[PDB]
Amino acid sequence: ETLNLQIPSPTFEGSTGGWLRAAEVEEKYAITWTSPKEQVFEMPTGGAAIMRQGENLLYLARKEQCLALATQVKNSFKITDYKVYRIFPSGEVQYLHPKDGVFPEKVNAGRVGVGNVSHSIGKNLNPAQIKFTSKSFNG
Amino acid sequence: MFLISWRGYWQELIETLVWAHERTPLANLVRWKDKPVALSIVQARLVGLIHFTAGYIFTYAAFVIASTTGKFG
Amino acid sequence: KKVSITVDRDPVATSFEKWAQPGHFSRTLAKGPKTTTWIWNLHADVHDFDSHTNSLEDISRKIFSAHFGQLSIIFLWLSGMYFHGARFSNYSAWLSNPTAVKPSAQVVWPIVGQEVLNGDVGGGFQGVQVTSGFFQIWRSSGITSEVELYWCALAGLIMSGLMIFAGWFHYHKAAPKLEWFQNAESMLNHHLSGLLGLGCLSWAGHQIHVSLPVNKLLDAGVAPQEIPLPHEFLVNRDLMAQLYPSFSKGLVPFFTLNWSEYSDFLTFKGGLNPVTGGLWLSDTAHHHLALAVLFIVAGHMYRTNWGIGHSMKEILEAHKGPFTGEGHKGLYEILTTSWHAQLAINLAMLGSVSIIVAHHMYAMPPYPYIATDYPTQLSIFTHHMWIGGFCVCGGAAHAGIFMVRDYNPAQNYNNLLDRVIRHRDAIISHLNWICIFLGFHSFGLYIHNDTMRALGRTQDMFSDTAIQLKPVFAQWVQSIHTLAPGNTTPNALATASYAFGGDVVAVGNKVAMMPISLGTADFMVHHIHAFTIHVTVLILLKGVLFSRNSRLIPDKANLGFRFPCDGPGRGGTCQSSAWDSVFLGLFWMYNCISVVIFHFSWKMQSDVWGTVQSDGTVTHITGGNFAQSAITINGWLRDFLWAQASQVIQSYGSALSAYGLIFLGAHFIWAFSLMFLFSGRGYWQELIESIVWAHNKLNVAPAIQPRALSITQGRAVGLAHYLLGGIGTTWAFFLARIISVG
Amino acid sequence: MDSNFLKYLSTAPVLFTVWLSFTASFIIEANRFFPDMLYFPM
Amino acid sequence: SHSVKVYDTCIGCTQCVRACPCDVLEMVSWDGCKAGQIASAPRTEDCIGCKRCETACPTDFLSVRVYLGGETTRSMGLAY
Amino acid sequence: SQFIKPYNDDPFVGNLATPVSTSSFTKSLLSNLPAYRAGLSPLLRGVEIGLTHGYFLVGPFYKLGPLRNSDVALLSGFFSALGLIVILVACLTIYGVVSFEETEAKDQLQTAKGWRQFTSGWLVGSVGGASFAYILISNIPFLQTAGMSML
Amino acid sequence: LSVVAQSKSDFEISDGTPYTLNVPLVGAASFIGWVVPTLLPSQIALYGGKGLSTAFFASIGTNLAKFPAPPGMTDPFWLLCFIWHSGLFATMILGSIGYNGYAG
Amino acid sequence: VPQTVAWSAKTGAVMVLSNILCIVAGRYVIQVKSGSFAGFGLPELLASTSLGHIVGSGAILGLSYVGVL
Ligand code: CLA
Ligand code: CLA
Ligand code: CLA
Ligand code: CLA
Ligand code: CLA
Ligand SMILES: CC1=CCCC(C)(C)[C@H]1/C=C/C(C)=C/C=C/C(C)=C/C=C/C=C(C)/C=C/C=C(C)/C=C/C1=C(C)CCCC1(C)C
Ligand SMILES: CC1=C(C/C=C(\C)CCC[C@H](C)CCC[C@H](C)CCCC(C)C)C(=O)c2ccccc2C1=O
Ligand SMILES: CC1=C(C/C=C(\C)CCC[C@H](C)CCC[C@H](C)CCCC(C)C)C(=O)c2ccccc2C1=O
Ligand code: SF4
Repeated sequence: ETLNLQIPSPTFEGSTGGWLRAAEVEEKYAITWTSPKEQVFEMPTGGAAIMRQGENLLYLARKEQCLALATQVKNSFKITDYKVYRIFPSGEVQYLHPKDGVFPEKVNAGRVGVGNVSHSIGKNLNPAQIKFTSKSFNG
Repeated sequence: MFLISWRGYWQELIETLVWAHERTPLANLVRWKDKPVALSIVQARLVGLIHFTAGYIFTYAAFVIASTTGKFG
Repeated sequence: KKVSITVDRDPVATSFEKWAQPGHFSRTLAKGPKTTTWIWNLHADVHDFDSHTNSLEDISRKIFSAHFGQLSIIFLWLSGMYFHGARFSNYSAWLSNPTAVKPSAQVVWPIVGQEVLNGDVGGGFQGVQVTSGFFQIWRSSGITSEVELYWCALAGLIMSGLMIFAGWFHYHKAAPKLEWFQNAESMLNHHLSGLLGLGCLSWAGHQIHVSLPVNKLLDAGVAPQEIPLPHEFLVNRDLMAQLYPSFSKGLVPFFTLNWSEYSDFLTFKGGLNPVTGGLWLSDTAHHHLALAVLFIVAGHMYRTNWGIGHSMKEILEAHKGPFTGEGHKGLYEILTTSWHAQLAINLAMLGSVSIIVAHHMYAMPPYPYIATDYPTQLSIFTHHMWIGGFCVCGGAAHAGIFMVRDYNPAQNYNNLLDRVIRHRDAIISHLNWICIFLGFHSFGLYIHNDTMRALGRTQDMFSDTAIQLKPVFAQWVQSIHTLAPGNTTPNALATASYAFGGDVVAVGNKVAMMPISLGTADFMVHHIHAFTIHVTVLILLKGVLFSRNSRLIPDKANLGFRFPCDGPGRGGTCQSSAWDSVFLGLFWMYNCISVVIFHFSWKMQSDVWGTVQSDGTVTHITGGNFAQSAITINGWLRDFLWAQASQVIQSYGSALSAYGLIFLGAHFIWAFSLMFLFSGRGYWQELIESIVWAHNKLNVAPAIQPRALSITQGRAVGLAHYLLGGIGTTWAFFLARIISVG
Repeated sequence: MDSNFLKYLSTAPVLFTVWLSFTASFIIEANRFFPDMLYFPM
Repeated sequence: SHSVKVYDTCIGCTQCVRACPCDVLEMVSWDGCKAGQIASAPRTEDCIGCKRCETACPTDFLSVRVYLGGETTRSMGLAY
Repeated sequence: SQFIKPYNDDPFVGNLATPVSTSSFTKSLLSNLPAYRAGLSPLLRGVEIGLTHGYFLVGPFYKLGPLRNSDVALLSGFFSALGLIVILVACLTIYGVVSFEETEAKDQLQTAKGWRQFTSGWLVGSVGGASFAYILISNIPFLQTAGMSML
Repeated sequence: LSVVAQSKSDFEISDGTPYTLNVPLVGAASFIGWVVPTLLPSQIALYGGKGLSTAFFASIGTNLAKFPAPPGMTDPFWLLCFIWHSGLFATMILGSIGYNGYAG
Repeated sequence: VPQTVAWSAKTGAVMVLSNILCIVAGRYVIQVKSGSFAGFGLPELLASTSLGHIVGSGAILGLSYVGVL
């Protein structure tokens, strides 16, 4: 499951759009995927890179940069074998996406609903009733 | 400037300046405690309104006092 | 023979059916309106051909026929300028007395008291004074009568009909295939050799056989109706020899290479004609002939159908060094498959050429009696500076559309585009620093001077009297150009322009041209120019370079060229598109060109234009106040805007009352624009809800549901009315001022 | 006359331009024959 | 962080989940609607506040509602 | 041959290895500057940086200040340099107070004690360099003009 | 002279790429290849009967005689200096391109 | 004004020389087409003679300028 750090990266000539000091002191994100070919893609941070046949690995500063590349590869090259990780400066690696092996738009058992409100949006509480009270406006 | 130009432009400028500070020798020894960001949407509306209003007041005050003093009538 | 003509016959049927179906060209709009946004969406995207069609062939066909339609409009416009000169003008009176009669080719009808605009322009005529310089063009052409202006108007009408026919024919009857349009070598060969070279050559023939004899007779003092008709110069060589004796030898000196025989009419005089204050037409004839040879030679460079010539792709692919990766590889494919990339280049070039035209025409006045018609000189400078600034911003607009749409990284691996995008942070950070440094050290000098002058410390100012900022490099270049005749241009007789130094040229007791000296004020306003040009480049370059993705929005290319925002998140991403940098950069273009035309207007009135008097001294229009008053902002406010707005604001009840009204009308429109620029759509949609309620109450609600304009359209309406009001106010101020005093 | 060309002349911008040009034209004609009507003459 | 709510008017069209650029939303099982599924927001610490989910939603007033709240490095979209 | 490569072998860091950034000449200059030179205590780094900055600060104040045409121009220029020095030392001290946690390490610039040492050295060297510039300009008529004494 | 033609120094044009700047050969060859054609005389008031290199060198000596005083705005020194160094830099650029790149 | 000369056999000489020069030199340099009897056709002849009248006209005018004639 865990990120094999030794995976070769896509060939790239470098750019100024990559990650900065906050990546090595706050968090960095990684994306891995399998390619059937040695083909050109566009980096979220800049110009063009070439993905190597087999397994690829990138490091990006934002999670959204990892997911923007993931949508681009899925539509352009029909690759869905992408895994997104969060990596902390302690060395600890956090698997992120897809979170339980199944993509979020496909249903899965054992997913518990978070954020679900039992009434429609117009049935919320007016601000005055919950003033100087800790009670939430969602009913 | 605060009322016509909006946030997305300025945030992309500030990101090029953050890069330049981090890459410039003898200057990257000095670090911000707070990450430089563009002003918020509401804050920029307020900053432009304050500048507009202050310019309105100062211009008219100079005219109404100086024209009356200079003319005396 | 791979360069060949290939045509589809009868592609599109000439039918009125799609005229009756507005929105037929796109799948979204063709199903009809449901909200008022559809109406705006109909006009906004209509000439965006590559958003309706996928195929490059149909796009190319639509563009070719739309270019014929534009040519038809230009020919009709030219025909109307010639017809109004023939029928409603005092051109004949102007030819007899140029330095007294004021050109006028527009007469108003008497309806609501508006016939006050038919002022006394002179020559027994009443009309609106015109400042386009057509009279001087016609006199340089050798027109000399209204009848020939009627024939020119008819020639324009015939050409206009031929262009609108050709656009119809080449879209509906005979439309070329894509492989015809993708012939860049053939097109360049014909447009350099054929369009430019033959055009220059044919004009040189007209100047030698028609313009030069008629204008020599006019400047000798012969009356216009006493001058022989232009074809008697063509047939009787004896009269042409009497004017210029080299014509006695004919074309034998041309073919035997004994070209110094033709020095009567092919000169290199330089300077100005003393009689008219214009360029020597013998110089312009030699100039056009020299250009024609160079353009025709240039036209033989590229390879078309016989093995001689260059491959443009090979030239581009060979230029690559150690800093730049694969080099210019892949640029040929871009520039023959993307119309937007070509329009980006050609708009930047057309705008640059229009700014060069603006500079070169006041400094080396080409037409007879145009240098002392000061309303025309101010008008044609201001007009070509505005056309230049607009076209330059459209080059960055279509560079952004190229990057968002036509750019594909697979064909652009490690070439020059890929490398620019991969160090765009270094480019924009260094440009940003230059714009900050140059705003501090240009405009802060003005703020320093306002503060010192206000404090009573005139010795602490940046001025000629006090601390001096001297434009030593420009003064030195002026020295070189004044020393050039007989030295580094040995066969020149005079300087290229008297602006660099030399004599005062006076025509009709008015200065044509005289040296434009540079001091501390000139140093300061030139660095103001460098600052405003730099930041305008930064806004447009930042828009083109970050059009596809940023650190802010990693997938900006999927949203397109023109989107309003990507939501209030990430702190707020309002105005993040490439379109919004064109939107913001047209304001800075407006700022730049406004200071350029103000600098020109004040400097020419203060130090160049005026009346020569006894003892050879010259009294200028504003009496040389530029040097000591263009160094503070208060000087520009008082001695330029306030002092020279006297003529526009006192114009009521005269023939210039139209400028007085347009001054106020444009002040109004400008202010009205800030309603659209400072406001947001959500307020106006909620206000429209209550107005819709009042219509619902009376059962008169429309079936096309009213909407507030989109976020992008709100920005576009604000920018359009801002540009109209600001430029219109300057137009009214400039024209009333210079018609009254110049 | 062709019904599709008449349907084009029935489109909103054409009718708007024709109707207000006609409107403008009879205001212009009324102020030509009867100018400076500051008041209803009575 | 931003607070994202899903109200029971959700028809289970999955459009918000496909539109979300930061993987905040996912589909869970629910018998309330015909589609048998409702959106859920388990990962709101990653919400940047783009409101692309709200744009995608087809119910009359949005079943998904984003309430912009406290800002973080994640919700500011800062790569520095 | 290519002169632009990924920074420190890493293609995904936000920098490039360009001749200005990483040539031998650049690395020699950067490695030998007092901020980065090896074997220097932070106080000595402060002294060398201060001597340099204090020395050039005197000149613009003296030549272009309000009292430049007076005979107290050099006095006013030195004292103006001193005022700027005191304000900048206040800026350095407050940066140190808010940017570094208190730890025993004192031989690096980016530590609390190392920053306090650098600030101490920078103030001493800066006043020293300004004083040296004052002495040189006071005594040598070439420096009082722009070299204009020779003409 | 940050690196000569011989493989002696370790000067790397960038992080990891060693590149021999041929500062002696390029400077010498570009100087001679620019100065020798420029010896062509011309009876123009700027040149005064000399070539551009020789009139330039003459104007260096003339202004060095009046050592503290700078040459004036109308003095031929500035125009000679500009054109000379313009063509010299162009010939160094083209020479460095030709020698480093084509290597023969 | 630079001094040009009426046509003489020396002018003819310069024209002929430049013309032959451009034939031979063009024959080698041209990249798309028995030293002159392989692949020599009318467009190559017409191009080399067009460059011949260009080089020849420049040579005639320059040699007339300097006094060589
Ligand atoms: C192309 C540029 C151009 C411009 C800007 C002008 C401008 C002018 N001309 Mg000139 N003119 C031109 C070309 C031009 N002309 C040409 C090419 C000719 C030669 C044929 C003339 C011949 C000419 C004459 C003979 C006269 C003018 C006059 C005038 C003035 C008043 C025109 C007017 O109010 O009539 C308005 C006339 C109307 C019939 C009103 C028509 C309004 C309609 C409704 C416009 C609608 C367009 C339509 C809806 C488009 C869509 C088509 C449809 C199928 C939907 C005005 C200054 C007059 C003048 O100077 O008097 C002193 C005058 O008498 N012009
Ligand atoms: C000698 C050949 C020749 C000439 C003169 C032109 C001229 C022109 N082309 Mg080009 N073109 C050529 C060959 C030529 N083309 C070839 C071979 C191709 C195929 C590769 C193209 C493909 C091409 C495209 C795809 C487009 C053009 C366009 C244009 C117009 C540019 C806009 C402009 O400045 O017009 C204004 C200037 C003028 C001088 C107007 C002149 C109008 C006529 C047509 C000029 C020639 C008349 C005739 C030869 C003169 C007879 C003289 C006689 C009285 C003695 C201009 C008319 C553009 C355009 O606007 O299309 C309409 C455009 O989009 N051309
Ligand atoms: C040769 C010139 C040229 C050409 C062919 C094009 C062509 C195009 N441009 Mg480009 N552009 C140009 C110049 C040009 N532009 C210049 C000079 C600028 C700088 C301002 C731009 C800025 C620009 C932007 C920012 C955009 C385009 C877009 C487009 C496309 C859509 C056009 C459309 O449907 O508009 C329809 C036309 C209109 C709606 C006309 C209304 C425009 C103004 C408000 C009316 C004019 C006012 C009038 C002159 C004065 C009124 C008088 C007053 C007193 C009453 C098309 C590919 C758009 C696009 O998305 O393409 C992909 C787009 O967003 N262009
Ligand atoms: C008078 C109005 C005004 C002013 C001063 C500015 C100022 C600026 N704009 Mg803005 N702008 C304006 C109107 C204005 N804009 C409008 C109306 C728009 C609408 C479209 C924009 C849109 C816009 C964009 C899109 C861009 C700018 C940019 C810039 C900067 C240019 C760089 C520069 O000159 O730095 C130097 C600063 C100045 C010249 C400001 C005046 C400072 C003087 C010297 C006095 C300083 C006093 C001093 C600090 C006092 C200290 C003590 C005090 C604190 C007590 C600068 C911050 C660009 C930018 O940021 O790039 C760098 C940029 O991209 N502006
Ligand atoms: C100004 C002097 C000059 C010029 C014009 C050239 C030109 C050329 N050299 Mg040479 N070279 C020079 C100085 C110069 N070199 C010196 C000083 C050295 C020694 C250090 C060399 C050593 C050298 C070698 C070892 C080789 C060349 C080669 C070449 C050719 C192609 C490669 C190149 O440099 O592209 C330059 C490309 C062009 C000049 C043509 C492009 C046309 C544009 C308009 C360029 C103009 C640039 C500039 C404005 C011209 C300035 C001229 C003058 C006023 C200074 C080209 C003919 C190579 C070759 O092909 O072998 C023969 C090769 O192997 N050169
Ligand atoms: C030239 C050049 C050419 C090529 C390009 C280039 C590199 C950009 C450019 C360089 C330009 C630049 C940037 C040149 C920069 C040059 C600079 C800034 C030189 C600074 C010198 C400082 C001195 C001499 C301080 C001396 C202090 C002393 C002796 C101490 C005295 C005191 C102490 C404490 C001890 C007690 C007594 C007192 C008197 C109190
Ligand atoms: C210029 C500009 C910026 C950039 C402006 C910034 C980053 C402000 C930075 C100014 C300096 C750093 C501090 C300002 C200091 C003031 C003189 C006042 C200081 C505080 C006093 C009240 C005490 C935006 O971020 C922005 C965002 C949204 C819409 C429009 C705009 C906009 O127009
Ligand atoms: C007034 C205003 C509106 C409302 C404006 C509307 C609904 C325009 C409707 C005006 C009428 C319906 C048409 C205007 C016609 C005029 C007579 C001029 C026509 C000009 C050409 C288009 C014909 C917005 O929608 C808006 C949106 C975003 C920022 C600012 C604003 C804003 O300021
Ligand atoms: S304000 Fe208007 S533009 Fe800025 S984000 Fe909210 S919606 Fe998009």
